[PDB]
Order: sequence, then C-alpha cells, then structure tokens
Amino acid sequence: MNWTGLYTLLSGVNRHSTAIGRVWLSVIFIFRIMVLVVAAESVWGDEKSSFICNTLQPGCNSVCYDQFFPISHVRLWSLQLILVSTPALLVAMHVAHQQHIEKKMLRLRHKVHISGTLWWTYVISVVFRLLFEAVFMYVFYLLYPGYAMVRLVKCDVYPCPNTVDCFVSRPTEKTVFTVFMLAASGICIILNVAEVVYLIIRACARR
Amino acid sequence: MNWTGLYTLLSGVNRHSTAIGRVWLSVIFIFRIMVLVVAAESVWGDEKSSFICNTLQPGCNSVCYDQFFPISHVRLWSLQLILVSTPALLVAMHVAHQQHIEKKMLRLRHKVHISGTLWWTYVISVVFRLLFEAVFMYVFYLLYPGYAMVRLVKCDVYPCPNTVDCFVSRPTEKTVFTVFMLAASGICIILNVAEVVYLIIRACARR
Amino acid sequence: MNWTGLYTLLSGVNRHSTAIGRVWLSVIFIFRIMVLVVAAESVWGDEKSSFICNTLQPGCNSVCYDQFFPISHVRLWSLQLILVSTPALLVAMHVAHQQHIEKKMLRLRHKVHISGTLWWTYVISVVFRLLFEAVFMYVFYLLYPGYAMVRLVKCDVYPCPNTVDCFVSRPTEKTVFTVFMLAASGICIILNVAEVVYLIIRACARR
Amino acid sequence: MNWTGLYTLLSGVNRHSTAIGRVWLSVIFIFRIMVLVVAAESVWGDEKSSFICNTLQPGCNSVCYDQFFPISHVRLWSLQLILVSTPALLVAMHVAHQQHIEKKMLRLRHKVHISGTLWWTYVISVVFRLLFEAVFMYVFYLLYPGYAMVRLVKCDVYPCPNTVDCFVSRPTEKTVFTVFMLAASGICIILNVAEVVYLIIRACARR
Amino acid sequence: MNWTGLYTLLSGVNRHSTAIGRVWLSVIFIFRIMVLVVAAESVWGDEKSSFICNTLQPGCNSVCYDQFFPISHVRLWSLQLILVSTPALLVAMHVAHQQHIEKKMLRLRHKVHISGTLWWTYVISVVFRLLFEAVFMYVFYLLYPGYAMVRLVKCDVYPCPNTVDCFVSRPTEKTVFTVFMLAASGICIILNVAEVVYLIIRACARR
Amino acid sequence: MNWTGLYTLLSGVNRHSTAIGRVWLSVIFIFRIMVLVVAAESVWGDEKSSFICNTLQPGCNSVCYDQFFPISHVRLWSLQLILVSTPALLVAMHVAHQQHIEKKMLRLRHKVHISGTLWWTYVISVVFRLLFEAVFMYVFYLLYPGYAMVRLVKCDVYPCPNTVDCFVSRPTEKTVFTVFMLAASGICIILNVAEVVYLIIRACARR
Ligand SMILES: CC(C)CCC[C@@H](C)[C@H]1CC[C@H]2[C@@H]3CC=C4C[C@@H](O)CC[C@]4(C)[C@H]3CC[C@]12C
Ligand SMILES: CC(C)CCC[C@@H](C)[C@H]1CC[C@H]2[C@@H]3CC=C4C[C@@H](O)CC[C@]4(C)[C@H]3CC[C@]12C
Ligand SMILES: CC(C)CCC[C@@H](C)[C@H]1CC[C@H]2[C@@H]3CC=C4C[C@@H](O)CC[C@]4(C)[C@H]3CC[C@]12C
Ligand SMILES: CC(C)CCC[C@@H](C)[C@H]1CC[C@H]2[C@@H]3CC=C4C[C@@H](O)CC[C@]4(C)[C@H]3CC[C@]12C
Ligand SMILES: CC(C)CCC[C@@H](C)[C@H]1CC[C@H]2[C@@H]3CC=C4C[C@@H](O)CC[C@]4(C)[C@H]3CC[C@]12C
Ligand SMILES: CC(C)CCC[C@@H](C)[C@H]1CC[C@H]2[C@@H]3CC=C4C[C@@H](O)CC[C@]4(C)[C@H]3CC[C@]12C
Repeated sequence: MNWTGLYTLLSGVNRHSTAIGRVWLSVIFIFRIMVLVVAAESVWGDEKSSFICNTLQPGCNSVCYDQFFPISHVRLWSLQLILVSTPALLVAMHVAHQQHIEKKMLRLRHKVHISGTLWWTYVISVVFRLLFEAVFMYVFYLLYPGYAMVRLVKCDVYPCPNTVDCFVSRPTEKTVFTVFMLAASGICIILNVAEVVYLIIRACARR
Repeated sequence: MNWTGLYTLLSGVNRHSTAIGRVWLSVIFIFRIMVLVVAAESVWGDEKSSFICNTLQPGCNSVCYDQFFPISHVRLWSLQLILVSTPALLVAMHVAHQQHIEKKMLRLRHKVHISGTLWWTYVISVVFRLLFEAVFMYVFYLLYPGYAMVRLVKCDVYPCPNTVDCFVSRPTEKTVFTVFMLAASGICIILNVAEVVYLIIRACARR
Repeated sequence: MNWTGLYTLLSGVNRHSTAIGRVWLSVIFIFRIMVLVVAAESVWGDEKSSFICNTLQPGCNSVCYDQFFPISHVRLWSLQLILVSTPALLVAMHVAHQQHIEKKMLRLRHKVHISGTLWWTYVISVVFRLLFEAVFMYVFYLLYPGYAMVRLVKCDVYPCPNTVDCFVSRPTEKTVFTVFMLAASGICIILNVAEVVYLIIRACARR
Repeated sequence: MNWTGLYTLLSGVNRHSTAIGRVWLSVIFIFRIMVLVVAAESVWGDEKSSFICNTLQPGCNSVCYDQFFPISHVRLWSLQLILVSTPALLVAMHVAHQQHIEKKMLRLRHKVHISGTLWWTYVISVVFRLLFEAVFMYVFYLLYPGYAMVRLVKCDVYPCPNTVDCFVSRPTEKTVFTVFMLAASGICIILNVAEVVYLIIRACARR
Repeated sequence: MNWTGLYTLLSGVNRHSTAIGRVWLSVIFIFRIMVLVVAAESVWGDEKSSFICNTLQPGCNSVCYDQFFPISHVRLWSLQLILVSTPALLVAMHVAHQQHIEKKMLRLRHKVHISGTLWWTYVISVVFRLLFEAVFMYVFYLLYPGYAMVRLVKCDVYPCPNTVDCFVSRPTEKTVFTVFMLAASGICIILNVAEVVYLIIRACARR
Repeated sequence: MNWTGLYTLLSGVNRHSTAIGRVWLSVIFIFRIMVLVVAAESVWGDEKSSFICNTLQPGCNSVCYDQFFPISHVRLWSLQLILVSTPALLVAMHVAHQQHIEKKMLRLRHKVHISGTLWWTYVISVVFRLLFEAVFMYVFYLLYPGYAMVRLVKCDVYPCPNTVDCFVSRPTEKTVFTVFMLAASGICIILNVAEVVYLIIRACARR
C-alpha cells in the first residue's frame, strides 16, 4: 500500500478530472466509508432487539417497530453510498476500456475524439452523482421530520389491544451520527456543483 | 489494486468481447455483489427468529415459517449469482488455458482456428447466462405472487390447534431490496440479449 | 489478482495434465467451494437450536437430534472437499519440489525419467480423487435413505418418557442445496473417469 | 510488508515534515489504533446488555442507561480518531496530486511555489489536528466529571415508578483503558504543539 | 499466490532438508490446519452451552462439565499445532539470519562450517518436533480412556444435591474428527522418525 | 509471503542487532501472538456470562464478578503485548527515517555518528522492553496470589443479602494457558537481559 497507488485508485486515470474532486471528494468519500462502517458496527447493530415496547403480547413489538421506522438510517446510507459509487466506477471502467482499445490498435483526429467523448462522460457522471445525493437527502426529509430521534411513541395497532407507550434504544448517539452523515452528504453536494460549473467555465475559457 | 488490473479481471483477456459487456455488465454485476452482501448482513440476517407467530406451542412457529417461505430471497439471489458467474469463469479459464498451450508450442491456419473457436465459446457462454437469468426470474414469479411482502398470514397446520394469525418481521425494507435486485437482474437480461445480437450482426457485417 | 495466476494456481504447473481437468474440473471445484461456504453461512448455520422437539425436559431434544442426524450434511461435504483436495495438493508439491531439485543441479536420460515419474504420480492422484468421491457418495446413501429431508419424526428414547413428535427446521432449502452439492460431486466423478481413460488412450497412441 | 513501505505510508512523501511527527506521532497513532480496537473487542463489547438495573419493568433499564451514558467512550474515541486522521489524509492526497500534475507537465520559479504552498498546507493541517484533539478532550471533561466510572447510580425517571439503584458492568478495566486512551491523546497534543513551533522556528532561522 | 512461493514458504530455503518432509510433511500439516479450523468452526463451537445436565440449580451444570472435560480436544490440538510449528519456524529464522550475515560479509572453510551447523540445527529441530507429537499423544491417552465420547455420565458433586444423569451434545461427529486428527498426528510421527533416520544414513553414506 | 521478508520485518533493518533477538526473540514473540489470540478466541471468550453465582437477584452476579476479577488475564496480556511492541516499532521507525534522510542527502564523520546514535537507541529500547515485562509480571503477582484459578468463592456484598457461594466457569484450561503465557514472558525477560549484556561486552571488546 502506497499513497500514489491509493490516489490513482481514487482518481481513476482520468486526465480531465480537476483537483477539486481528485483530492477533496476522495477524502470526504473515504470519511463517509469510515463513519458508515464504524457506526453500524457500534451503535445501530441489530437495531431490532434494542427496540423495547411495553407489551407482553408476542409480535406487537415488531409490528410497532416496523410502523415507526420503515427503513433504517444505516441501510439507507449504505444504499446511497453504493448508488453514488456506481457512476464513478462506470467512468473508471470507460477509461480503462478505451486505453485497452488504443493498445490493441497500436499492436496491429481519432485521439481528439476519444478525449472529447471521455470529457462528456465525466461531466454526465458527476451530474448523476449530484442527482442521487439530492434524491437521498429528500428521502431523509420525507421519512423523518427531524434530525433528532423520538424517544417516546404511542402504539395503537393490531394486535395490540391498548395503545402502548414504547421506547427507542439509543437516541442520543444516533442523532450525532445522523448529523455527521448528513453533513458529509451536503459537502459532497456542494463539491459536485462546484466541480461541474468549474469544468464548464474552463471549457468556455478554452474556446 | 489498480483500475487496469480490476478491468482485466472483470473482462478476462477476451479479445472477442465487446465494449457493452466489458464495461456495463461488469459494473452492474459488481453492483449486484454489493447489494447482495450488504442487505444480507443488514436486514434478512438470520431471518428466522425475527419471524413471530402468536403460539406458545414449540415448533408451530418454525413449521409455519417453513410453509410460507420455502426458499429465502437472499439465498435464491446468491445461488443465482454463483450460477450466473460459472459460465464467465469457464470462458476465462478457456482463454487462459489456450494461451498457455500456445506458449508451450512456442517453446518447442491454426491461429485462425483458435480465434474462431474462442468466439463460439463466448457466444454460447453469454446465451447460457441469459437462460439462467430468465429461469431465476420465473422462479421468483412462481414462489411469490407479488413483489411486496405479506405482513399478516393465517396458519392452520399441524401441530397448531387453532389457526394463528402470524406476522413478518421487516417487510418494507425487504420490498425495497427486492426491487433493487430484480431491476439489476432485468438490466442484465437486456444487456445480454443486446450483446449476443450485436456479435451476430458484426459477424454478418464482416462477411 | 489476474486470470493467468489463478489458472496456474488451479492447474499447478503440470505439463502432463490435460485440458479437461485444467478447465472444467477447476471451474466446478470453485463452484463447490462457493456453494459450500454460502449455504453453511446461510441455511444450516448452527443447525442445532433450530431443531425443535416438543418436550419441556432438558436434554431430550439434543439426544434426539443426535440420534436422527449423526453427521451433518455440510460437515460431511467440507470433509469430502478437504480430503479430495489433498491429492492434488500433493501432486503440486511434487512438481514444485522436482523443479527446485533441477535448479540446484543446474547451479552446481534423467530428464526423461523425471517426466515419466511425474506422469505416473498424476495418474495415481486422479485415481485417488475418484475413489474418495465414490466413497463419500456411498456414505451419503447409507446415512440418509432419500435426498429430501424428513420434517416429522417420532422420538422414543431415554430420557424422554413418551414418544415425542419432533420437527426439522428448514427442510425445503436443505433439499435444494443437497441436490446441488450431489450433482457437483457426480460431475466430478464422471470428469475424473474421463480424464484417466483419456490419459491412458493417449499413452497408447504415443506407443 | 516492509518497514520502508510502512514508514512511507505513515509519513506520506512529505519532504517538509520533520522527524518529530514522522517517527513519534506515527508510532503513538498506531498505538492508539491498537488500543482502540483491542479494548472494544474485549471489554465494552455490546456494552448495553451488560448494564443491569434492578427493575422487572421492560424498557426502564434502557431509558436509564441512555440517561447516564449519552455517548459511549469507545465510539467517541473512534470518531475522534477518524476526524483526526482526515487532515493528514488530505495532505497526503495534496502531495500525491501535485506530483502527478508535475509528471503530466513533464510529459508535454514554479517549483519553488509548489514547495511553499505544500509547506503552508502541512502547517495548517497540523493546526487542525491539534484543534480536534483539544475539542475532544473538552467533550470528555464535560460528559464525565471523573476518569473513574460510577458503579452505583439512582434512577428516578419514567416509566420507573420508584428510584431504582442500578449498577455498571465492568468499571475497573474501563477506567484503565480510559486512562491509556487519554494519555495517548495528550501526548499527541504536546507533540503537535512542538511540531508546529519547530517548523516556525526553522523557517525563521532560514530567513 | 503461486505454487513455487507456497512450496518455498513451507520448506524454508533449507538445502539440507530431504524430499520426505518438504512434500509429505508440508501436505499433511496443511491438512491438519484445515481439519482443525473447519471442525472448530463447525462442531465444537462454544462447546459449553451445548452440554446439558438435568438440574435446575444454577452452576451445577458448569461444575459438572468442568469435572468431566478438563481440557477440550480442539484447544489441545491447537496448542499442539502451535508448539509443533515453533521448531520449524526457528530453523527457518536461523537460515534467513545466516544468509543475511553472509550478505553483509560480502558487502564489506567458513562456508563449510555454516553448512554443518545448519545441518545439526535441522536434525535437532526434527527431533524436538517428534518429541512434542509423542507427548501430546500421551496426554490424549491419559485424559480420555477411549476415542469415542461418552454420551451418559453421572454427576455427584457440590452443589448438586442428587447425582444427576447428564448428557453430551454431539458425540458421533466429535468421534470422527478425533479419529482424523489422531491419524494425522500419527502419520507425522512416523514421517519424522523416517526423516531423521534417513538423514543419519545419508551422512554415514557420505563418510 | 517469503521467509526473507518475514525475517526482515521481524528484525527491522537494524545492523546493530545481534543474532539472539533477531532469531529467538522474534520466534517466541510470534508464539506469544499465536497463544494470545487462539486462547481468547477459545476459552475466555466473553468470560462474563460464563461466571455463575447462585443468586436470583439481578446485578449481584456482575458486582461479584467485578470484585473478584478486576482485570482479566487476557486483556492484561494483550495490553502487555502492545506496550512491549511499541519500543521495537519506535526503533524500526527511527532506522527507516534515518535511511530516508541519507537518501535525500545523496539526491542533493557524519555516517559514524549515525551509526553510534542508532546503537544507543537500540540499547535503550531493549532496556525499556525489559522494564515493561518486569512490571507486568509484578502486576500479575499482585492481582492473583496463585497461578491456579479459584473455583469456589464467597460473595458478601451489596446488593446480595446473604453471602452466596459462587463458581468460576473453566478454571483448569485457564491455568494451563496462564502457565504458557507466563513462561513466554519469562523467557523474554532472560533473553533481553542477555542481549543487553552481550551488546555491552561486545562494545568493551571493540575498545
Ligand atoms: C471521488 C470519489 C467519489 C471516488 C470514489 C471511488 C470509489 C467509490 C471506487 C474506487 C475503487 C473502487 C473499488 C475497487 C474494487 C472493489 C472490489 C470489488 O470486489 C467490489 C467493489 C470495490 C470495493 C470498488 C468500489 C468502488 C471504489 C471504492
Ligand atoms: C461481465 C461480468 C458478468 C464478469 C463477472 C466475472 C466475475 C464473476 C469473475 C471475475 C473474477 C472471478 C473471481 C476470481 C477469484 C475468485 C477467488 C476464488 O477463491 C473464488 C472465486 C472467485 C471470487 C472468482 C469468482 C468469479 C469472478 C468474480
Ligand atoms: C482441478 C482442481 C481439483 C484443482 C483444485 C486445487 C485446489 C484444491 C488447490 C489449489 C491452490 C490450493 C490452496 C493454496 C493455498 C492455500 C493456503 C493455505 O493456508 C491453506 C490451503 C490452501 C487454501 C490451498 C488448498 C488447496 C488449493 C485450493
Ligand atoms: C503521523 C500520523 C498521524 C499519520 C497517520 C496517517 C494515517 C491516519 C493514514 C496513513 C494511511 C491511511 C490509510 C490508507 C488506506 C486506507 C484504506 C481505505 O479503504 C480506508 C482508509 C485507510 C485505512 C487510510 C486511513 C488513514 C491512514 C491510516
Ligand atoms: C514441514 C512443515 C511442518 C512446515 C510447516 C511450517 C509452517 C508451520 C510455517 C510456514 C510459514 C509460517 C507462517 C509464516 C507467517 C505467519 C504470520 C504471523 O503473523 C503468524 C505466524 C505465521 C502464520 C507463520 C506460522 C508458521 C508457518 C505456517
Ligand atoms: C524481536 C521482536 C520483539 C520484534 C517484534 C516486532 C513486531 C512487534 C512488529 C514487527 C512488524 C510490526 C507490525 C507492522 C504493521 C502493522 C500493521 C498496523 O496496521 C498495525 C501494527 C502492525 C501490526 C505492526 C505491529 C508491530 C509489529 C508486529
């Protein structure tokens, strides 16, 4: 493991990419990876047996948990992270494939066309990344009204005869980790807008 | 780890393979791997103790779970993934073996024949991949009428004296992950049809 | 990780080995590895607490489980896999050792003798592999009359005062995975017979 | 794995960095990593079921645990460690990116400017590291009045009808590991002040 | 991973070592590693909660388990394996150190002396390995009269008021795995005697 | 993985280090690593639920366990091992840093001074290692009067109304593993004294 190799892996042999992404976006993406895995290993965990409802009836607790938290925070962040990654992986594959084609041509203008098409691919990939980030932020807003978790809820549903007051397990730390992940996603959003506009302005300067 | 090595590993030193698979199919296959492992680690888990049936009788819960969910979603996707992989692995082995034979010949026309047989092998492998995907989609349709999971079921079987209303653990997220996996499989299906027809059309153009 | 390295590792720098094993047997052996690990991680698991017997008496459940399933399917397949591997590992060690001896001779006819003895070693190793496969198939037949698992059993043994009807946990999926593993083992058996007879016929053709 | 590679990875190809950090800070940071992971694997663990409150009422124990320990020690140290790392990772990315730009220039004064800007980046990164360390120490002081853990607490909150005397699981070892981590963080603080002042004094000596 | 590297790692750049060990002992040692890890992961497991004694009194079960099985089979095999390994590791270190000394001499008869001392070291190491194997076999004989495990035991000790009939969890498979490990250890014993006597006879032939 | 690389990693490119450490201390340190991890995975485990006290009152068992075993054996050995390692890691960092400085000088007597300072660093590091070992042995003596574990204890503390006789889980194997670890630490102590005195005597011989 060396820093040149790690940097190249994060970048992807993309000569069109600017410093902004290459350094800052790679760094904060690694930060997202770290915070995502440590927190899931640490606080949410199974995040089902921790949820406690005062009812002796079997099954009421699970139904009630399901009602109040349809999709978990950590699974949503993991899905967001994979879906964000796929565009960048696609661009890296495109460049790796194109250089291989060039090599096979050598073994047995056009180069300018290759350059231009790669530029367009990179721009569209960054746009898709931005769109995914924004959509996931909107889903977060829709699912949970507020950043802080709710400690006390009332549970009036089948098969629970009376409304039962029911409690969440570890709200305070989930709030902190939620804030961290949300801030990381926002930073990514602004970085991506800045990167796209920078590319367009540089292209205008060239012509 | 470098992008050239990863790209070559995903492709397999197959000069006949087109850009379509090499880039897009590799990317979405990696996506399938990621979504499969994260979700199993996260939501399904043991996926047996989570299932709750209102009966104090021991064994009725397990019998009832077995009746309603013969084969799990995640195990079925994992089996599908392995079985899909085996054709591509076979083709990669074929090419690696043939180059070794060529080298041993060098140490101590035919080349054209090698090329043609490799082309035929690749086409048949892609066809087998398509067939496996379609068969697994059909099995999904047969096993579960609808994409959304059933929350409430009635359980009238031995050794359960009365029909017991019985509940599933985490349906909402299982629905989302089911949709993601199904969409990935469908994308693979269309990609594979397109790749095969592209190869045939290119061969026709050559002659 | 590259395909040439993986292919060489699976083969073992054995110039006498034919295409049959090198490609097909390596592929289906990798398939056996994958199916063995995924299924054990997934369905059998601890495969003891899942077994449920209707008796409140402590210890009767474990005694009864032990009576009906002396050796588990997955442990038996794992043992089979290790024992099958050891011959091939032995042959790989033999070739690696012999090339080292040749190098030390260089540093400080016979070559033909080396070739012949290596050929004989390979043939005997393949024969041993075939024998191990057949023996394990016979043990499977002896232990379990049928491929499908038994859901309901009657348990009349100490310290269980009455015969208790007792249930298996997840039979339907265990049946499917059993079929997959058995088919893989059979394919290996036929491949091995074919490989040995091919070597003998080629030797006859040479002379 | 070799010592030159590990040393370069810890340092980051930063010619401006002094011996102080390169050796001592790398060593004690590795020590922090080791102590953090071993202790979490060992003593804190799930650190929730271990907490015992004398109440048969379900949910009172979790509410009470949450009140007394809002954020765990180990999660706080892990977050501190990630957040401390991010600056150094950023500087390593900056240098790796700049050398790549220089290479692309070669393929197709300024060098002095590159050197100076890298120096400024390193100084600011070390300052940020110091600030993060100090902030986390302050949070430790605020959250817990004393280094030693409290064995006995009184718990008078909803839904617990009477104040219940409630006990912590493993205080003595948590105290020891707390002391170790705190001492490591303090050593880092002093090292960082010394490194920054050394750089400034050396710059003054140069001019 | 390549076969030459694996073979060299197993051997240890020891020119005095004979074919016997280099191939066969390496192979069966790898077999011991595999069988040890798979079985522990699979059957013994925690091997404490599985043990069931018919007593409602808390603590009687653990005391009784401790009385009947002082040291587990799997831990004993693991300790045997580590202790067996240490001699071979020591010899490998000796040769690696001596070649480094020779290189440092080159940078700035005796060679014959180096050869002889290395030969003596190897012989004594093999003798120590044999002794460790024999001692561990004797301990196995002492601890357990027979290879087959005991299903039923009587437990008359404090704090258990009456002698309780108490049962073992999974005896049949433990018997099989015990036989496998014992056979491997015996094979190692004979191999080691043969290797030592072969070295001595070859030395006599030389002189 | 090769023996030269492993040997260099264990040694650390230290030309002043003698054969004694390089071979024997590396070997027995690897032995300490192995015995530490296997035993913790195997016998101690969670080492809390295994402890059984005859009291139905919740919390009395944990309080009593805490009183009798303030710090666990395995955590203490792990801490000892990390703390022992840090000096050697520091020396390795020092040498790696110094060679890098020499290279940067080459790119753009003193050498004798470098040699001498490195010698002094190595001697002081070995002394610190010896001191850490001795301190940890003393702590072992203080915490536990005897090597063998205590099976039966009496527990008279809050909130336990009567003194309860309370039992340890697996004493016999903990005794064996304790003896092994203690013997390893002692061997290290003697080795370290011998190494330091050997260096001093050799220096006297030089002058
Ligand atoms: C500027 C930022 C956003 C770039 C981030 C690029 C990241 C997402 C890229 C760089 C290298 C990639 C990894 C390369 C190799 C593997 C191993 C494979 O078995 C699963 C996917 C995985 C783990 C890839 C996931 C995506 C990845 C981590
Ligand atoms: C275009 C797409 C479908 C190509 C996908 C090819 C994938 C399935 C190939 C590429 C490299 C292959 C892997 C190469 C090495 C190993 C390690 C071995 O111990 C198990 C199998 C495993 C993990 C292989 C599984 C199949 C694999 C992942
Ligand atoms: C044609 C088919 C049957 C060939 C199959 C050969 C397989 C069984 C060989 C090829 C490489 C071998 C592996 C090489 C390295 C290791 C690592 C070691 O720590 C345990 C054994 C293990 C994992 C070997 C097991 C056997 C192995 C997997
Ligand atoms: C002087 C001290 C403070 C320098 C410490 C630098 C440390 C924090 C740097 C050096 C190399 C870096 C690692 C390089 C590679 C990876 C793998 C990646 O998948 C996650 C991050 C991770 C694990 C990095 C985390 C930060 C790291 C460990
Ligand atoms: C002929 C037979 C008996 C030779 C057997 C030699 C075996 C025991 C040797 C060969 C290479 C050695 C391994 C080399 C590297 C490591 C990694 C280290 O972190 C722990 C020890 C461990 C795992 C060694 C244990 C001993 C080992 C496995
Ligand atoms: C003669 C004896 C005492 C020498 C022992 C030196 C040992 C302690 C040295 C040699 C190589 C070192 C390892 C090198 C790399 C890593 C990976 C890192 O992520 C954590 C620390 C760790 C695991 C180091 C711990 C200390 C280490 C194991």
